Amino acid sequence: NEAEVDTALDVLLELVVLNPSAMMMNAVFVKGILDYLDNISPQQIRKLFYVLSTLAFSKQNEASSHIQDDMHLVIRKQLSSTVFKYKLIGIIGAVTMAGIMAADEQCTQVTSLLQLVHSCSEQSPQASALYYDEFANLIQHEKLDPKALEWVGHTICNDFQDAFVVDSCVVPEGDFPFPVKALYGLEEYDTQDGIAINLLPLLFSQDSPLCLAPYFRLLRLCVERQHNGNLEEIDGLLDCPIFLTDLEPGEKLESMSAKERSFMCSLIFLTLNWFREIVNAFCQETSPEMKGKVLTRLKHIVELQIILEKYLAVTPDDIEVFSILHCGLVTKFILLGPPELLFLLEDLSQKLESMLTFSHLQQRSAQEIVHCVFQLLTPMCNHLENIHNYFQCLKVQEYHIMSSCYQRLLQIFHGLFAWSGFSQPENQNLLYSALHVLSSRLKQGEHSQPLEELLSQSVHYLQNFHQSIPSFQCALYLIRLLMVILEKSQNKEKIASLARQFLCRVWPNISNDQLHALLCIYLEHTESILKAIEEIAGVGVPE
Amino acid sequence: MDQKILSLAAEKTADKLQEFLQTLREGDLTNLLQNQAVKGKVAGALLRAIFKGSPCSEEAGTLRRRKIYTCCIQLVESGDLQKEIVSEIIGLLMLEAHHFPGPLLVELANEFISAVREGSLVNGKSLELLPIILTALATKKENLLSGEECKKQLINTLCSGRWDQQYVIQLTSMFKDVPLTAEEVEFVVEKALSMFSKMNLQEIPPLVYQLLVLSSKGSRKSVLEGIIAFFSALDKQHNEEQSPSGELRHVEGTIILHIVFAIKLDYELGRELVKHLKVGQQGDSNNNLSPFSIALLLSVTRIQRFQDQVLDLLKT
Amino acid sequence: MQRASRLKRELHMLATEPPPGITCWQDKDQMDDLRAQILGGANTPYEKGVFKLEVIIPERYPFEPPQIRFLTPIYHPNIDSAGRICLDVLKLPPKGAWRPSLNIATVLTSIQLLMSEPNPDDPLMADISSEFKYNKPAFLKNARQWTEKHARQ
Repeated sequence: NEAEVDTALDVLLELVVLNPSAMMMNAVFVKGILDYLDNISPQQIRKLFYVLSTLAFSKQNEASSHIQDDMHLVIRKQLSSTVFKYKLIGIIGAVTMAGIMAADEQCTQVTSLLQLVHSCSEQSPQASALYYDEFANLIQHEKLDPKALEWVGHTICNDFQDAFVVDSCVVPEGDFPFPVKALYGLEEYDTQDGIAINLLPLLFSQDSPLCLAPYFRLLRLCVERQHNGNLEEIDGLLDCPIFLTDLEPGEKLESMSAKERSFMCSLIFLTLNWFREIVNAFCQETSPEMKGKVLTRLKHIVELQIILEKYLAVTPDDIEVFSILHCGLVTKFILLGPPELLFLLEDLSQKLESMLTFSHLQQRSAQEIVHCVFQLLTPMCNHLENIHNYFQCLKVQEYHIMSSCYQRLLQIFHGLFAWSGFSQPENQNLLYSALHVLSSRLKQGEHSQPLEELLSQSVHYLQNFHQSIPSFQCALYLIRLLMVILEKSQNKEKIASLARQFLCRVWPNISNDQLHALLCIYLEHTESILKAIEEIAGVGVPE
Repeated sequence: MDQKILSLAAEKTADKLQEFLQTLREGDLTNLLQNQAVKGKVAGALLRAIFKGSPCSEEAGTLRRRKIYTCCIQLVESGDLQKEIVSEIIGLLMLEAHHFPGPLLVELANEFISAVREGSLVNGKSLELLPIILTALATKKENLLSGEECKKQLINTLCSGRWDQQYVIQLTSMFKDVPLTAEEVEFVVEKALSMFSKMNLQEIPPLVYQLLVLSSKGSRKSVLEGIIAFFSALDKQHNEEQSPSGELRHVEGTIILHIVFAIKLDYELGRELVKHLKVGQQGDSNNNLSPFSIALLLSVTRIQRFQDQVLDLLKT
Repeated sequence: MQRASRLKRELHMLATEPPPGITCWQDKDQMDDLRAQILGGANTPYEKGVFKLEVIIPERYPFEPPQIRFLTPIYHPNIDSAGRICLDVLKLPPKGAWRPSLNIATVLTSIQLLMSEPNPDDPLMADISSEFKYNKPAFLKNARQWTEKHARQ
């Protein structure tokens, strides 16, 4: 199993970098693995090919080049195959193998190798994507001979600027049953420029553009490795409008659900992942105009995210970017918008759920995510929490959005507070500050207080949201949050009374799983479980 | 006349080259063979042209693609061309073999069966395509009888026909990479086992290794029953000859060790061995076990999981 | 150290009783390197040829084969113009066949032998190998002229 595999592999990596000469005798046994790549996942494959390749292209062990030829063999053979699973392995192997051999005929070897993988991988869309993803991963992780990167960058730039990038002429080419314009420009850019993107005509000619975002990532990272993070060649690209349908209404085109719906949902999905990759690109840049464009792009992302989650409702079946979350709410109904908040909080929840219980975030430590989020959630999402409490204390679509915003806010708080690094003492400094800001949300001045006092003030702040809660899930999240704070400290009665209150409300529905979790929250924490069950079984009858 | 196809490819696809096919018409043997003899770098480029030039959307591209294949199989084989060119040209013939309609690949595979009957397969580098074509036949589920049925009868004809005694092992190393069923792997390996008899001994061990790594997605009962029944017969004949020892001892051993390094990664291999070598009722133990079966077991006692099980059987 | 003993024996055995038509001496210019000579074989296009070789014995010799080049250009199916020899006994196994059972004398013998009988299956010059296979006369002529151009005095 996978951790055994991983650990062994790490051991092998350690042993080869430590003592090559000893394992080079028995590298033969390691060559004999290659029959049983049938039971290894892609990631392990990367390290495996790394080891064998650092064996062979260690400079004394090139007399024993048998390894080198045999893996060349399985490369081209495995790489060849029609079936994606096999093509996959060879793809990754080739890429990683190429990486390490390149640290003049070696440059011709990697050239031939990368050209043939690119040529073979052109035909399958999934594989083309994978190449660009994997080649990007390789160029980023490895510092490798800038001649080869100077070779690949001039290829990728040219192929990108002819493949996708077209003129910003206001009429696109294609007989479309849709008002196709150049939408989601910044409009601060010069609109009569050359650089635009042929997204929807490529998507209609499909029925290459699903590989668009990672291909841009690849181009950028060749450019980032060459010019050392100077993005003055590209910064005309976040200026571009994108050739799309008028997406903004998904209510005028309701109850005519065709393959048009699949087209539209996939179109918005690519547009947002495109925009996510632009934010991934230009996040490192400190220039204020660039950051302004990135904020405008987040507003474009977030409004299309509301249209996409709403399109999935009608049709059934980085972290430094949250430095923009310092922007406060401008709630459209009562008077960073509501769709801005739902998208950013949906993003941070979908990251933290995978990460703490995805390659860019996974190459960062979980401790790095928790440390940075403490500055980047609490003292500006408590503002958004307070505005949500103000709104819900007092038309339909913004209520449905801000209920879900409120759910997501409490979900990110629960993910933060349920972290298993806080029984461990080094993270208790973070917890003292975290409760010191939640205690300091109501009134300040009480500093260097005992832990239990900070816990009681934090839960006293978090408990009095209970009247404003619009939906059952936010209630359950609030009680699970109060439980994971109060277990640090008596409060059984509090959790029981609150669970009982939220079982006693009307709730205009409720899924069985949420109500199961709330009943086990009530009955376990009640003073007498027997008299609690006899209370529910002397009301279970007058139903 | 080589720099009047580089221009043709340098601009656009199937417009001038699909016609440039119908113009020349003579034979892509002089244009490769004699062109290769001087400079093969041309051939690695050239084929990129013809193939982009002869797209399979049209049948007069497809039969020009079906002939260039029948050519370059035969030239790499009979031809003492360099390794370096062959490592490319095959690379191409693999890389492009994916997108064919049904009845051309069965004919290419019939050429391959005809070659395994007769042809001087002086390198089975020619048969490096034979794995991926049975893949690309199976992915096209359309009636040409479907693709998988044609694959089944095709590998039945590979098994029924005589194997090149020289490179029988190299043919058996190809069914390693194809996905197969039980019946298919069983047919191919019981023929690879019929072939131990009609060989030198010193090449039986690596063949046994390439049988076991196949048997990992196939029959184990069969692989080890074959090795055991074979060496059982061998040692009995060595005994009644005594009533070729100094090497018969190297083989038995090297085999036990090669089956060790497999039962090491394949815990089910060991369990099937052990089940095969049960006493159960004492009448199975008076047809099962051997002077070779037991050296093999008493090597096996070194595996940590397996020591104990083994001994207990032997003792009882 | 196996180097020192091998060199001492082989040098003097090759200085006093070499194989016929073959010489091998400690290169005067490079007394770590060797100079080898193959005399043009009777009944071959290499007839009337003196073929100079640079014979470097790797430091791990005799556990590794010699690295030997023709200094004399030769027109041969299995030997390019730069002098590289396609022969298993100059590579470690499983591909090659080198072991300390063999030596400078027996491999210079295997070389003179290949010069007599080219093996077309390991072709360095595909043109020369196909001309050897189909047009013996043209090969023999170009090779004999090659002998009189490059292996002459």
